[PDB]
Amino acid sequence: VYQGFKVLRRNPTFYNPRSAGMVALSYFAYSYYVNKYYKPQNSNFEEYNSSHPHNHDEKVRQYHEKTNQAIRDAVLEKRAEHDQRLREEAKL
Amino acid sequence: MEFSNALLSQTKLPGQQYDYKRCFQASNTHFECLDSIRDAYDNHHKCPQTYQAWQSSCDVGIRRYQMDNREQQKKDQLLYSKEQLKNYNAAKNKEAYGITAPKNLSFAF
Amino acid sequence: MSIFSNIWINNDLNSYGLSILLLNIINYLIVFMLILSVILLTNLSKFKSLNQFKEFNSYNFILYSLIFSLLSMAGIPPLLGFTGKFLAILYSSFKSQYLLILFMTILNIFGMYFYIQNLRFVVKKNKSSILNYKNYYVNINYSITLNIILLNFFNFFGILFLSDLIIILNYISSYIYI
Amino acid sequence: SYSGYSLNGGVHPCLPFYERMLQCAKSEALPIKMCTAQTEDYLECHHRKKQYALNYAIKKELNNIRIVALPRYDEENDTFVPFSQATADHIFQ
Amino acid sequence: EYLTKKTIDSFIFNNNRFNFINLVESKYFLQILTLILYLFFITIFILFYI
Amino acid sequence: MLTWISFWSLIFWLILIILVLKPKNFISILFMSELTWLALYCLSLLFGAIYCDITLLSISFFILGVAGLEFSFGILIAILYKNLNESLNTDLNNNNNNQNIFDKNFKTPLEKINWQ
Amino acid sequence: LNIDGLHLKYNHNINNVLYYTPSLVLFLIFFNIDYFSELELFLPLELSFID
Amino acid sequence: MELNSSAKEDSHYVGVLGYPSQHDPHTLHPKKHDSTFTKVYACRDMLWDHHWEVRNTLYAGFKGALLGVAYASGFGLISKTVPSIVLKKMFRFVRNNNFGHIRIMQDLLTPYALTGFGLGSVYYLYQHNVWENRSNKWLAEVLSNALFFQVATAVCVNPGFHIYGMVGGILFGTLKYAFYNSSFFQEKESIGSYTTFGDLSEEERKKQEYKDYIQFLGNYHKVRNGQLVDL
Amino acid sequence: LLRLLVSEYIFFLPVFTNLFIYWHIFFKNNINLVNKKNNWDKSISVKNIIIKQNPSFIIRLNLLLNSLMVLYLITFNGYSSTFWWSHFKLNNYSLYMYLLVIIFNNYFLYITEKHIKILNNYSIDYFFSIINITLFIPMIFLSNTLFTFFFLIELVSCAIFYKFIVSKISFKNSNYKDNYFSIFSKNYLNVLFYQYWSSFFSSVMIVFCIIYLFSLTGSTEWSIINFIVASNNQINYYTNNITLLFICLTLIIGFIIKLGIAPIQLYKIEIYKGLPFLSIFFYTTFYFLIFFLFFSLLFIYYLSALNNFFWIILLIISIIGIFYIISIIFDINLFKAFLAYSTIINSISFILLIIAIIF
Amino acid sequence: SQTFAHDSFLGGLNLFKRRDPRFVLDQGERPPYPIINSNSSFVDVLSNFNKADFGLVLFSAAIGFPLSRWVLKGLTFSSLNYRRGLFSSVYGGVILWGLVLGFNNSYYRLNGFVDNGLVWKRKERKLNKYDFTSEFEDNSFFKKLRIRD
Ligand SMILES: CCCCCCCCCCCCCCCCCC(=O)OC[C@H](COP(=O)([O-])OCC(O)COP(=O)([O-])OC[C@@H](COC(=O)CCCCCCCCCCCCCCCCC)OC(=O)CCCCCCCCCCCCCCCCC)OC(=O)CCCCCCCCCCCCCCCCC
Ligand SMILES: CCCCCCCCCCCCCCCCCC(=O)OC[C@H](COP(=O)([O-])OCC(O)COP(=O)([O-])OC[C@@H](COC(=O)CCCCCCCCCCCCCCCCC)OC(=O)CCCCCCCCCCCCCCCCC)OC(=O)CCCCCCCCCCCCCCCCC
Ligand SMILES: CCCCCCCCCCCCCCCCCC(=O)OC[C@H](COP(=O)([O-])OCC(O)COP(=O)([O-])OC[C@@H](COC(=O)CCCCCCCCCCCCCCCCC)OC(=O)CCCCCCCCCCCCCCCCC)OC(=O)CCCCCCCCCCCCCCCCC
Ligand SMILES: CCCCCCCCCCCCCCCCCC(=O)OC[C@H](COP(=O)([O-])OCC[N+](C)(C)C)OC(=O)CCCCCCCCCCCCCCCCC
Ligand SMILES: CCCCCCCCCCCCCCCCCC(=O)OC[C@H](COP(=O)([O-])OCC[N+](C)(C)C)OC(=O)CCCCCCCCCCCCCCCCC
Ligand SMILES: CCCCCCCCCCCCCCCCCC(=O)OC[C@H](COP(=O)([O-])OCC[N+](C)(C)C)OC(=O)CCCCCCCCCCCCCCCCC
Ligand SMILES: CCCCCCCCCCCCCCCCCC(=O)OC[C@H](COP(=O)([O-])OCC[N+](C)(C)C)OC(=O)CCCCCCCCCCCCCCCCC
Ligand SMILES: CCCCCCCCCCCCCCCCCC(=O)OC[C@H](COP(=O)(O)OCCN)OC(=O)CCCCCCCCCCCCCCCCC
Ligand SMILES: CCCCCCCCCCCCCCCCCC(=O)OC[C@H](COP(=O)(O)OCCN)OC(=O)CCCCCCCCCCCCCCCCC
Repeated sequence: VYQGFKVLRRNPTFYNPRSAGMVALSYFAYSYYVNKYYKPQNSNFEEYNSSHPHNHDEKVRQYHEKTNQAIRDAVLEKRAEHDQRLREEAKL
Repeated sequence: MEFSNALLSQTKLPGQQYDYKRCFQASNTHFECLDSIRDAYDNHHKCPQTYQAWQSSCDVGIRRYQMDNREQQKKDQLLYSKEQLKNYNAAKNKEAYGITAPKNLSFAF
Repeated sequence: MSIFSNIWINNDLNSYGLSILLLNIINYLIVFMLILSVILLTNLSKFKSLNQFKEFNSYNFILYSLIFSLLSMAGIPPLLGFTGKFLAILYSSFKSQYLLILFMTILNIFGMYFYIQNLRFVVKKNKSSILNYKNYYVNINYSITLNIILLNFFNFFGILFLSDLIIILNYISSYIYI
Repeated sequence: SYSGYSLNGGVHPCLPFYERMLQCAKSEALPIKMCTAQTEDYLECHHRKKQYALNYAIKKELNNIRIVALPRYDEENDTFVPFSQATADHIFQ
Repeated sequence: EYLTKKTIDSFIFNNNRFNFINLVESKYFLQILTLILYLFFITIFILFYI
Repeated sequence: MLTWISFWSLIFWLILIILVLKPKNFISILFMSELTWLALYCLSLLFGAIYCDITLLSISFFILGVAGLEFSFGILIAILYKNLNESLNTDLNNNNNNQNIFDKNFKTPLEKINWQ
Repeated sequence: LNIDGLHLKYNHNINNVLYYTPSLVLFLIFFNIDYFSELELFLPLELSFID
Repeated sequence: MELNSSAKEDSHYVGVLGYPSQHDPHTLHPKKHDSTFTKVYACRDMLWDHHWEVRNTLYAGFKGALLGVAYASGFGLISKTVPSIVLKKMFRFVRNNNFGHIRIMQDLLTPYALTGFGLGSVYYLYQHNVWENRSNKWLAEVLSNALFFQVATAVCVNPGFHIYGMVGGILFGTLKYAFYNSSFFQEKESIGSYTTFGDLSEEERKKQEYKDYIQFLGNYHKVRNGQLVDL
Repeated sequence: LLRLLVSEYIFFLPVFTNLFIYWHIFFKNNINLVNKKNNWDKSISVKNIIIKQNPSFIIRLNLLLNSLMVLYLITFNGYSSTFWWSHFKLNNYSLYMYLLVIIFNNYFLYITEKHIKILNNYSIDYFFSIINITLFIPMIFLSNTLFTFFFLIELVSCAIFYKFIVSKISFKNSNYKDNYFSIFSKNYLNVLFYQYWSSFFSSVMIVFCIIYLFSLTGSTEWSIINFIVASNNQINYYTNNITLLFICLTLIIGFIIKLGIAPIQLYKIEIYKGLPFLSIFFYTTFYFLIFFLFFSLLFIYYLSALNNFFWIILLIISIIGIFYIISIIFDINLFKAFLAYSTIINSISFILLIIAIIF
Repeated sequence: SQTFAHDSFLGGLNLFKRRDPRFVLDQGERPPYPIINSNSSFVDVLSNFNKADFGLVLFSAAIGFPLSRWVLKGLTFSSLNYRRGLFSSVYGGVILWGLVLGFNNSYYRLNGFVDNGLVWKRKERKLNKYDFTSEFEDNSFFKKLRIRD
């Protein structure tokens, strides 16, 4: 930096070092809080696909999954039977 | 609108287009065959070639709309008739000029 | 929605609340148009405060047009705004919203007094001169008077013809599959 | 709208799932309940929630002490040899 | 007279004591920010019931 | 320390908070509005990259154009302030007392209230 | 406009302590839209292979 | 979004459907062979136990304190004007002490937090010990809220606004009966849904449904009054 | 791309024709005063360089082209589907909304023409702005995606800002006391400031909502959004209630700031104070018949799949607005304030009706 | 018998004759007339122009004179040259609108929406269950404005 000393005399490191440190500490604490506690809680992956889920949300999700699977299976079976009946009746 | 078949059919891919002439020709042929069969429930397997042509030519949404319209038409045909509807509409329009006074001291219920 | 041996019966028209909302919007627009036409017929610079409602104390047509427009905005029964408010309350009852009916009624009565209080200011010691002068004489616009008269007729007798407007609005809304 | 293009002018990776979901929605009379599989596949290809859950589980397992040494990969023969066996390409040798 | 009319009149007057007749830019922006933040806060409070 | 998605989602609203917080000087608010538009630009680019969405990527130039038009309007309004005799510091356009201002003091344009 | 650079004499501490610090604290506590995005170094880079 | 979901649950319907029930114990049962640390840590299910009067009272107190702190953050502190000398002294404290902002926040929010906690705890105890087993739920909610908010407005705000407090309490009680103790926008059942019990044949069920439809026909005014044209 | 079907752009021809005619005539009127007199030309009368043209002809042109558009709508035929890359929807309800907006604009233009014939205090630029607003505002109901809706509403907002800019400022009144004294009126600046910043807030919040809707669902089309939300509710796959609630809150708050509903109303009061009566006459029509109607349709038709979140937000907003205005509406002392608060009260009532409908 | 011949100068009046008050048909509903070209491009639509479209243009030209004068009657402080230019602009706009209407009529004839001279081999006939207008139209002038199978 040409005339680096004259340029950096006023603000070598920071204008308000205390405030800069408070900003850094707040950022660090908030990132720690979010990543460690808050986002994991919202994600709710601790008991994901657990055979015996102790969390109401996970139990509801598994209930939805099994109910959808049962609905799809039943409708597929019924549609297959209906198509077979229609094909049989066609050749009469 | 998530439950609306009409809007879900109105949805389409960015590059999708419908060949209405060909689809309607195939559908007319298939429905003529179905009418010739003249069964209570439309059994498409009784018209294999025309059914395949109709499926190839027409889109799923168009086919769904056509089947629903056919069901409604079948129900209307089973229920009413042209002369009956004409007479009923004429009678109702004639009645509309008069008033519907309450029936006091009824006997039923 | 009722089920009898897999036969669905629907005695409710889903595309009715939208029709009622459209009716309310149209009624408010009509009444706003009436009041604004009354204002535009006169000189605009006079009306700058609620006290200046006395400036409407002009010949009978303008005076009573303003009075009835204010009453219609308030929601007095015979006038047009009552149709919209009553139909909104009827639809709320149909949907079984007693708390919504309560809050609607609170807002309606507060707004009713808000509109009505200006009738007190409408009283003037003498007759105002709010008409623009053209060719040394006040300029009265026959076209705007005719439009105000049509709006007044509809404001007075909207209840009689409301069935046709309701039919048209329900017909328009039925195209929406909701 | 779903343009269906990639970031280099190609095809969006979710285009097949989107087409399947739209076809099912159009065909079915009860699309919400009869297109659950296709819609879930499309949502998975879009969001990747299941893979994130799998990664979370794998991270927890790795944190747990169960794995010591994975088998080496003999690339010449496209085979896997146990880490115990010594090979010329082995790092420790 | 009082418990039916003066009550509401005094309520309105006392509320208007705390309302600025003329809007200012600081109040406009602060009200917008307060709505944005606290509607979200109250909705999340309803969602969670911490 | 923070994932990019969360970082940008938070900093957009933080920028809005700064815009509201800073003293209401039209030029400063205009600069903060430009910064908010650029934050939206960056967030849209991030989401477009994540989801392979050419629409999200293309939102960039739309945001740039909208921001440019709004900035032109802001320049025009700031210049119009002079002809309309309004201080850029909007807080000085009203007589309401404000402890946030060290030297806010207005008097009626008179020399003596009592003559006799 | 404002060539000399002189600005309004404004004290931000009053508003910072009255309205902004607690509101920001609450917003930070209750605000997170990122659902399941994972930081780099969450898993070893050697597991990723698609690139 | 649901308010008070647990209380307004159809246990029979969820049981017949197989839907998970919010009334499950939700408890931890550490094994007798588990570690001492595991046994100690398994006690956290007490913090989930809902039949705990003191836990519930502290829960309500925390809710009230949070609400009061939010009110102070949003409207109360900004509306209240602090003396210039006091502001200067507290700013000097911030300058002369690290993290002075935290202590200033504590001092400013202590009144609101404390009053909110007290209001929440007292309200929970009031509603639970009294009005919990009344016959008319709507009337009980209205009267309880009216009295509580009347007293609260008389004490916290001003004794001269107790009538407005009572009116606001009546309104809040009606709102709470509408959207807290009742499920208007939180429906978890289809309208008209039911369950079948007993060994009735499908033919018998269809015959009964036909009879029900015949009865339902009488609802229509035209058929009941015999005012239909011959179609 | 091999074949460009006429079905993709048939509907754009009338609007483009109207735009061309409007702008060509506007440029001709702008350059109207230029008429060279050749040295061999003879003037029957001395030219009157001072001219103040009445905009009655502009208003009549607007009425004529609106009537032609009405004729096009009446004679319109086609299939119910989307055109031009699924960005615009073409169905009976949307076309009826377009026709209703056009009819109301035509009637209001007729009344405005009569008023202008009565007295002229408005320039040709004012009615050119009105022409642009009338041409571009009914196209909103043809929006098929939130992206195109945002762009159309931004264009309409720019047109309305143009209309406010071209408001008359100084009048030749009968007050002869202020000839040599400075009188300060801040109404113009207040209107411009509040409109500009409300537009900024609404635009940024709507863009944020659009970005997050794209993140949640691959597209931003109404039908796809609703289908994906309903299927997500069925499957329980995506269950970030915080994200869904925040998206809904951002959308609702953006529209609240845009419209000027009870929580944020004071800027609307200031704008009404600073606007002329004719400007209010047109703005109330535009607002109620388009902006508020689309706001209602967001909960009724477009984003109906998200009503499980919208209901609580709407209820809270309505309650707060009612309890906030109950006392304010009795503190005003201005005609413009009275009109604005009438609009606000009607908006609150319609919001309550919308809640009842979405129930 | 109910609609003017599509090849005549009055064939453009069929735009006002509609079976139902709807704007557009449903996605799947067959057009009233056989489809000539569903995927019609600009060039083919122009090639499909007809005496009906020419008559529509002529109607636009004839009706643009009174309308242009009506628009001009609200003009003041205008020179003769500017007045004539404004009249020319308005008349040209009306004629361009007529051209657009003719283009739309050609598109409709191609798609089968309006009478294109062809008829489906088998008509899909409705059942007039709801009839509030048959007798009214028969006894009134509006029977001309509606098309009935
Ligand atoms: C229950 C609640 C109900 C609420 C109702 C709300 C509305 C009420 C008030 C307004 C109603 C409309 C009034 C007519 C328009 C105003 C202008 C006018 O005609 O008077 C000036 C003109 C004055 O002439 P003048 O004094 O000799 O000379 C004037 C100037 O010197 C020289 O004049 P000029 O040269 O400058 O201009 C002459 C030209 C001036 O005319 C105009 O420019 C008209 C301006 C308005 C245009 C919009 C009209 C829309 C009509 C449709 C319905 C909606 C109405 C919305 C109204 C409010 C919108 C803000 O005159 C005309 O040609 C007038 C024709 C009017 C009929 C227009 C019909 C258009 C129909 C289009 C839609 C068709 C349906 C399509 C379906 C699509 C399906 C796919 O009046 C007359 O010539 C007759 C006056 C006396 C009779 C008036 C009869 C009015 C009947 C109204 C029926 C309303 C619908 C039915 C009832 C619905 C509820 C049950
Ligand atoms: C991520 C975004 C933010 C990043 C950081 C900021 C940078 C970007 C700024 C732009 C964004 C908007 C900023 C607007 C500022 C408004 C005005 C203002 O305050 O600034 C002017 C203020 C004065 O400026 P100045 O006049 O130039 O400077 C004069 C002095 O030099 C100044 O020095 P000073 O010492 O006087 O000032 C220190 C300043 C900054 O504060 C600090 O010194 C650092 C604070 C670090 C947080 C410590 C709390 C514990 C963290 C735990 C984390 C891990 C938890 C894990 C959970 C696991 C569970 C399983 O203190 C405060 O702001 C006071 C509040 C700080 C405490 C926050 C407490 C939150 C939790 C409370 C929950 C409820 C407790 C109930 C009672 C419990 C009793 C047992 O400027 C600064 O000092 C620099 C800016 C700092 C902004 C801080 C904003 C507050 C957020 C703090 C972190 C929140 C963490 C939440 C998650 C964890 C919860 C446990
Ligand atoms: C209003 C009811 C709801 C209140 C909610 C808030 C509760 C706070 C927490 C509990 C406080 C415990 C009691 C301590 C005193 C508190 C009060 C106090 O200090 O105030 C200052 C002053 C007493 O302080 P002091 O003069 O310095 O000396 C006090 C001695 O130190 C006194 O000390 P001492 O050594 O003489 O001993 C006093 C002994 C005396 O024990 C008793 O006698 C208490 C049991 C009997 C009372 C039961 C309640 C009333 C039931 C009847 C309800 C009737 C309603 C009918 C409605 C009809 C419909 C309109 O109490 C104790 O020391 C036992 C303490 C044991 C621990 C309690 C654990 C509490 C945990 C929660 C703490 C909360 C912290 C946050 C609080 C702040 C934020 C909200 O008291 C008052 O000003 C109270 C004024 C009461 C009204 C005026 C009374 C005369 C005129 C008659 C009016 C009739 C109106 C009837 C209703 C409306 C009809 C239209
Ligand atoms: C590329 C260009 C190179 C050439 C540039 C020119 C070089 C020569 C001049 C450089 C300095 C500028 C002139 C200063 C003149 C005034 C001297 C003075 O007052 O003191 C200066 C400064 C004084 O700073 P200060 O504290 O007064 O800063 C506040 C300034 N005011 C008062 C205006 C608000 O000395 C120091 O700060 C020294 C101690 C802190 C140094 C920085 C520590 C943190 C950053 C480095 C970390 C390194 C790694 C260790 C950390 C952990 C890592 C894992
Ligand atoms: C929009 C609708 C508005 C509704 C307005 C509601 C009115 C609110 C009035 C609030 C009054 C103040 C709070 C009262 C709290 C006590 C209520 C109570 O005990 O009733 C519960 C019990 C609980 O009832 P329950 O629930 O077991 O049985 C209800 C029975 N049926 C179904 C028939 C309704 O109710 C009653 O026995 C009284 C019911 C009527 C309310 C009577 C209020 C009396 C108030 C004066 C009391 C005076 C006491 C003595 C002192 C006299 C002066 C010296
Ligand atoms: C069996 C054989 C049948 C053969 C039929 C052959 C004829 C077919 C065409 C018939 C046309 C009938 C008249 C149409 C309207 C004429 C309007 C006119 O000239 O008024 C000038 C007038 C101009 O004014 P003016 O000429 O009345 O005088 C103005 C005088 N001052 C100013 C003093 C008051 O137009 C207007 O005022 C309209 C202004 C608004 C714009 C309205 C546009 C309407 C467009 C209509 C297009 C045509 C629709 C045809 C529908 C047919 C349905 C079957
Ligand atoms: C809210 C804002 C308003 C509404 C929304 C705005 C919508 C914006 C999007 C509009 C998209 C329109 C795309 C149309 C593309 C097709 C055009 C077309 O029909 O072309 C058919 C024809 C092609 O017809 P074709 O497609 O049948 O040809 C191919 C035929 N086969 C396949 C058989 C070989 O196009 C051309 O030949 C010309 C192409 C364009 C050439 C360049 C024109 C530039 C014009 C610049 C402006 C000039 C102004 C002059 C003014 C004079 C007076 C002052
Ligand atoms: C080329 C293609 C086209 C693109 C062209 C791009 C053009 C870019 C133009 C850049 C202009 C730079 C010069 C002007 C800005 C200089 C910085 C400045 O003004 O600082 C303001 C602000 C902090 O200000 P304050 O808190 O008062 O303290 C100042 C401390 N420097 O500053 C901040 O906010 C933060 C400043 C951080 C400074 C960091 C200094 C690092 C020094 C490193 C020394 C060498 C060792 C490097 C080791 C790296 C290890 C990984
Ligand atoms: C919520 C939606 C609806 C909104 C509209 C309003 C709804 C009101 C519902 C309740 C109405 C109760 C009747 C009285 C209301 C007004 C209050 C009142 O009369 O009591 C006040 C009086 C104390 O007066 P004081 O404090 O000196 O003066 C006020 C100082 N600021 O006395 C007190 O100290 C209060 C004592 C308790 C109140 C007892 C009231 C008993 C009334 C019995 C007869 C009338 C019954 C009418 C209703 C019948 C049922 C419908």
